[PDB]
Amino acid sequence: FFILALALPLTTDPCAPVKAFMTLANMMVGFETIPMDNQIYTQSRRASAF
Amino acid sequence: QRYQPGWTQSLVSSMRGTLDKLKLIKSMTPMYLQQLAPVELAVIAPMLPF
Repeated sequence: FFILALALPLTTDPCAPVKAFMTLANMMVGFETIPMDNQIYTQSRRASAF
Repeated sequence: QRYQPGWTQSLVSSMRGTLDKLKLIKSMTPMYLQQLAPVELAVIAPMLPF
């Protein structure tokens, strides 16, 4: 998580911040929960999918 | 309070850690039993010899 958080803000991908947040969200599954949008893009998707 | 005095402090922390990991283990089995397995049993059942 440290490596990805430091490395992400340099890429030109517009969807970078969402991936940065989803990384920590994925690692938090079962410890803490958040309301997502639907049953497909749930909290346990690979952060790279967004 | 009346059982932990028999244990050293470090062992308590490790015991707390092991249980926590068991709580959050990424096991897919409970999902299988709730959503998929009944469908399989329903499909197979009529073809049974008994």
